[PDB]
Amino acid sequence: AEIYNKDGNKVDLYGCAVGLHYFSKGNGENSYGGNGDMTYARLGFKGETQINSDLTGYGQWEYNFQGNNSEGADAQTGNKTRLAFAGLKYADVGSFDYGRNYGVVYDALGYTDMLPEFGGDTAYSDDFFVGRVGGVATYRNSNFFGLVDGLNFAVQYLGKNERDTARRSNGDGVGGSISYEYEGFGIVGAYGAADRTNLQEAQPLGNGKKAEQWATGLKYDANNIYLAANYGETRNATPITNKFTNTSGFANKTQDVLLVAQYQFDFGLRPSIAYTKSKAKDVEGIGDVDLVNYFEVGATYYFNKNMSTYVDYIINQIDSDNKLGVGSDDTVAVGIVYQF
Amino acid sequence: AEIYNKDGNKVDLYGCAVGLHYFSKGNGENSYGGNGDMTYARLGFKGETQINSDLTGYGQWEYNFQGNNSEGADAQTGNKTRLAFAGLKYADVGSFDYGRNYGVVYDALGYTDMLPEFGGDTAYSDDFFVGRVGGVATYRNSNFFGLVDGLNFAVQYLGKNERDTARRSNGDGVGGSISYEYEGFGIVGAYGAADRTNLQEAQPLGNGKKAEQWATGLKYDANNIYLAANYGETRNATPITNKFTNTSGFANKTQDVLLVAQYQFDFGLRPSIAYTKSKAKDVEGIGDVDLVNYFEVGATYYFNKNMSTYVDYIINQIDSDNKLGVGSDDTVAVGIVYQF
Amino acid sequence: AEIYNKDGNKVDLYGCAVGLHYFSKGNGENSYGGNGDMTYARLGFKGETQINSDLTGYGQWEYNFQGNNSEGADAQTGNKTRLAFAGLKYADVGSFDYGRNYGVVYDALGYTDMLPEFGGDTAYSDDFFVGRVGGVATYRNSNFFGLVDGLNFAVQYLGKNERDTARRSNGDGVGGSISYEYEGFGIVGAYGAADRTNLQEAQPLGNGKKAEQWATGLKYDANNIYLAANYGETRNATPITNKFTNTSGFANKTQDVLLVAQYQFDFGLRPSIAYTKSKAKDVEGIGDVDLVNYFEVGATYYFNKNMSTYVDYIINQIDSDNKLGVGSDDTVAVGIVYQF
Ligand SMILES: *CC(=O)Nc1ccc2c(c1)OCCOCCOc1ccccc1OCCOCCO2
Ligand SMILES: *CC(=O)Nc1ccc2c(c1)OCCOCCOc1ccccc1OCCOCCO2
Ligand SMILES: *CC(=O)Nc1ccc2c(c1)OCCOCCOc1ccccc1OCCOCCO2
Repeated sequence: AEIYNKDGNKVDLYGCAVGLHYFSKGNGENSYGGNGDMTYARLGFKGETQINSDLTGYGQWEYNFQGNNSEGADAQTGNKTRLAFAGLKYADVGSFDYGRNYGVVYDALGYTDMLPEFGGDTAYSDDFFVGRVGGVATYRNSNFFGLVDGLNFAVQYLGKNERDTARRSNGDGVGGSISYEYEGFGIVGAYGAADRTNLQEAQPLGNGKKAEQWATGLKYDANNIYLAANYGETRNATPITNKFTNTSGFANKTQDVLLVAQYQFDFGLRPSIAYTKSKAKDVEGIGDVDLVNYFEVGATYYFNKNMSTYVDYIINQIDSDNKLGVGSDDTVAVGIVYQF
Repeated sequence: AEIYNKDGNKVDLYGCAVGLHYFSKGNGENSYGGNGDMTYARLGFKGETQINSDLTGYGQWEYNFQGNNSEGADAQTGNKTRLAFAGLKYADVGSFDYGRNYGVVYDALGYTDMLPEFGGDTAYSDDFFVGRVGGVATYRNSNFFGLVDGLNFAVQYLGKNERDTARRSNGDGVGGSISYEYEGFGIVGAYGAADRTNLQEAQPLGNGKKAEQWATGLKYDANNIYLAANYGETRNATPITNKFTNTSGFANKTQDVLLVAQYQFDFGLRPSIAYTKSKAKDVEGIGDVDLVNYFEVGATYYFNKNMSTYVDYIINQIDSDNKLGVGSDDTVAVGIVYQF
Repeated sequence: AEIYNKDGNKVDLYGCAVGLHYFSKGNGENSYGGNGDMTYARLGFKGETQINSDLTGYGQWEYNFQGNNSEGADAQTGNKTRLAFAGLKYADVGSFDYGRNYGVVYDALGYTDMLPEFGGDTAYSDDFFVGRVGGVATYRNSNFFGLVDGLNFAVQYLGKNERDTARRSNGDGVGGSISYEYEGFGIVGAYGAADRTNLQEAQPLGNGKKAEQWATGLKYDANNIYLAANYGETRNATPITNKFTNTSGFANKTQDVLLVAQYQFDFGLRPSIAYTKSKAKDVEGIGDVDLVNYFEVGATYYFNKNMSTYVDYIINQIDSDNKLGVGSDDTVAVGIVYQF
C-alpha cells in the first residue's frame, strides 16, 4: 500500500499474512513439500523518487518472516531479506540497479512461477542467475532505447560471493536477456555464465570451472488466460543432495521443463493446471536422476486485491525408487492470505 | 496507527519502543524476573478488507524486536513473530482464521493478563492452548449467530507441531470456549485437549498420552474498574524444569489462580493490585511444587494513547527452599513506553 | 517519512535500501574494510506525542537488515536493533530517555562520523559510551534551562550489561557532556567512566578495574562547509584482537584523532577529505600499536532527500608489518542509496 506521497517521493509499504498449512502422509519427510504449519509474513518497501522529468530513483527491500516457529530458539528460522536494492531510471537511455535481486535468468523462468503455492522449482536462491542472488549489478533497457516497442533486454553482472557454503556461494559472472512482447504474446531468451568458487569445485557432486544457466520462455498473457512454457539447461549449476550417502553439490547438467495453464474467472476463482520436471544428466555415481516431477491441480479464490484463499495440490510423478532420494508422496497445500 | 484507508481496505501499522529495566539483587539468577536491561520493540500490522457488506477479510502480523542485545552475535536473541494470521468474517454466521495465534484457552486466562509488566504467568508460548501457538484454525462466533446478545463461543483446531524441543512441540488437538458478558460482567469457560508428541512423552517429567488445559474466568470491566479472577488446571500440560538435576518436561497436573484489581484514575495513573499462584501436583521426584507465587504492586501512568511509564513490583512468595529451584527474590520493573 | 499525524501524535516511518559493494585485492582479509557485497536495509520509527503544551513524549526504533546473506542459514547475520528508546521532553526543564542508545561520549566523537561510508572508527558498539549501548538512562538539557542560548549538556547513566562476551559486556558507569554552539561553530566536551565486568577483567589484553572514554570535539557547520576535529582517549576501554596469537580484550590506553573536511556543492556532489588514526599505548606483549590509520577520499552525489550514490576510498596508512595484525590494503566502497 502506498502510504507516502509528497514532493515527488512516493513510498509503498506492503506486506502480507499467509496462514498456510501443507498436507502429506507420514512425517512427509518423503512428500514433495513437507507437512504441517507453513504460515509466513512479508513486509517491505517499494520506494520511488523523481529527480527530474528525465530521471527516476528507486529502492526496494522485502523480508520473509516465518510464522511456524515457537517463540523460543527456533524463533528465527527461515527469516531473510529476500530483496534489497537501489537504482536510477534514466528517461529512455535505461535503468541501473545494484543489490540483492533476481538474476537475469529469472527474466525467463519467472514465466512459470505463477502457481498459488508451488511451481517455479528451478528458481533457486543464491544459484547464480535463476533466482534471488546477492551482489548483482543490472542494466535493463525498455523498448530498445524507446525505438522498438516491447523489445527489451538486460545485461547483468554477478559479484563473487565467497560463502561458508558451496550451495550459497558463487564467483565472478556475467549474464543477459532479451524479451519481445507482441500483443499478449511474450517470448524470452536468457543466459548467464559464472566462475565457480574453489569450495564449489571441491564438491563431490559437480565438475567444471564454470556454472551455466540459460532458459527460453513463452507466454500468453491476455483475455484472463495464462499459458506459459519454460525450457532451461543448467551446467554444473543446479544444486543437489544425495540423501542416501548424505553427499552435496551440483548437477553436471540439467534439462528443466515448466508449463502453466491458468484461467481467471470473473467472480474470483483462478483455477490452475501445471507441470514441472527437472532432471539431472550425468550426475556422479547416479547417471540420470529426476529432481522435480509432478502435475499441478489448484485454485486461488480472490476476494479482491487484499484477500484470497488457495488450494494447491502437487501430484508427484517421482516414484519411491528415487536415486537421489527425493520425496515421492503428494503434498496438498491450503492457505489464506491477507496482503496489502 | 491507521496509515492506510482507500477503496475499502484499511491497514494499521503499529509499534512501540519500551525502554525497560528490571531490578533485583545478586545476579537475579534467583529473582522472579531477572535483572538488568529489558528494552524491546514491537511492530506489526492489523489489516482489514471489505469483500462486500456481508463479508470482511483480515490479517495480522506482530513481531518482537529485542533491544538488550549487543550489535554482535547475541544480536538476534528473543526475536520472534508473535502473531501471524488471516481470516474471513461472515456477516452473522461467523469468522474463521488460520495461522500462529492465541489458543482458545487464552480466551479465559487472558482476563488476568493485564499487569503493567508481569502477570499472566500460565499463558505459555507453544503450550497448546494457554498462549500463542502455531498452526491453529479457529472458528469464533459473536452473539450466538446474532441472536443472543453478548453470548459468544469459539471452537479451535490445533495442528501437530513436531519440533526439535518437547517444550515447543505439540500434537493434534481440539479446543473450545464460551463467554457471556452481561453489563460490565463477563464470565468465561474454556477447554482444550491434545495428543502428545513422542518426544514430549519421552520426557522425564510428565506422564500421559494427552495434555489438557481448562480455565474459568470472571471479570468486571466497568466504571474505570478492573477486577478479574482465573481458575485453571493443566494435565501433563504446563512445562517445567528441575534446575537442580537439570531435568525438563511437564507438570502432571497444575492448579493455577490469578486475580487482578485495578482502578483507572482520570488524570492517568492506573494502580494495580494482583496475585498469582501456579502449583504442580504430583511431579516426578518432587510431589507438590509451587512455580509462581507472588503479590503484585504497580502503577502505569498514561499520558495518552501513545505515552506511559510504569512501575511494577512482584513480592515473591516463593521461599528460597524451592524444590524445582525457582527464583525467590523480588523483581522491580520500571519502563517507559512509546506506542503507536 | 512522516506517515501518520492526527490528534497530536506524529509517527515517522523511515528506511533505506543501500546496495553497496566494497573493493579490495586478495580476499581483502587484509584490507581495511573487507571485499564483496555489502548491501543493507534499515527500517525504523521516530514517533512523537504531545501530552500538553509543556510536555512531549517520544520513542525510536531502528533496525539493520543485511542484504548480503544467502536465503539459507547465514540468512540472519549482522541483523540487529540499532536503536530502541523512549523519553519525556519537559518544556524548558529537560528530557529523559532510557533504552538502547548512543552514549554521551558519542556527543563528541559524532562530529567526525560524517563520511559517505567509513569514518567514525572510535565509535564502537557496546563500548560503554563511544557508540550505541544498551541500558543507558540519559538526561539532556537544551540551552541551559532555556537561559543560555546554545549551551547544552547531558548527564548519562550506564547499566551493568553482563554478557557472554567481554567485548559486548560492561558494568555500572556514569557519564556527561557539554557542547556550546556559537554561530556555525561548535565545541564539545565529553567524559564517561565505568566499572568493568569480571569477564572483561579476566581478559589477557587490558588491565584495570575501570574503563574510561573522554573526547573533545570541534566543528564548523556553515556555508555548505563541514570541518570537524576529534581528540579522544580511552583507558582500558577500546576493544582489540591479536590476530597472530588469536588473543582478545581491550587496549590499556588509546589516543584517537579524527578530522573531516567536506564541502556541499549546489548541484549535489558532496566531496569529502578526511583522516583517522587510533593508536593503543602500552598494550600487553606489543607496546604501542596503530589500529586505524588512513586518509579518506570520497564523494556523495545527492539527487535529493531520497537518492544518492557515493564513492568512498580509504588510503590505508597501516603498513603490512602490523603488530596486532590489522589490514594494510586500501578499500574502495561504492554504493547507491534509496532512503525515505
Ligand atoms: C504479501 C505476499 O507476499 N503475498 C503473496 C502470496 C502468495 C504468493 C506471493 C505473494 O508470491 C511471492 C512468493 O514468494 C516466494 C518467492 O517467489 C518465488 C521464487 C522462486 C520460485 C517460486 C516463487 O514463488 C512461489 C509462489 O508465488 C506465487 C504466488 O505466491
Ligand atoms: C507497542 C506495545 O507492544 N506496547 C505494549 C506495552 C506494554 C504491554 C503490552 C504492549 O502488551 C503486550 C505484551 O506482550 C507480551 C505478550 O502478552 C502476554 C502473554 C502472556 C502473558 C502475559 C502477557 O502480557 C505481558 C503484559 O502485558 C500487559 C501490558 O504490556
Ligand atoms: C536509510 C539509511 O540508513 N541511510 C543511510 C545512508 C548512509 C549513511 C547513513 C544512513 O548513516 C547511518 C549509518 O549507520 C551506521 C551507524 O552510524 C555510525 C556509527 C559509528 C561510526 C560510523 C557510523 O556511520 C557510518 C557512516 O554514516 C554516514 C552516512 O551513512
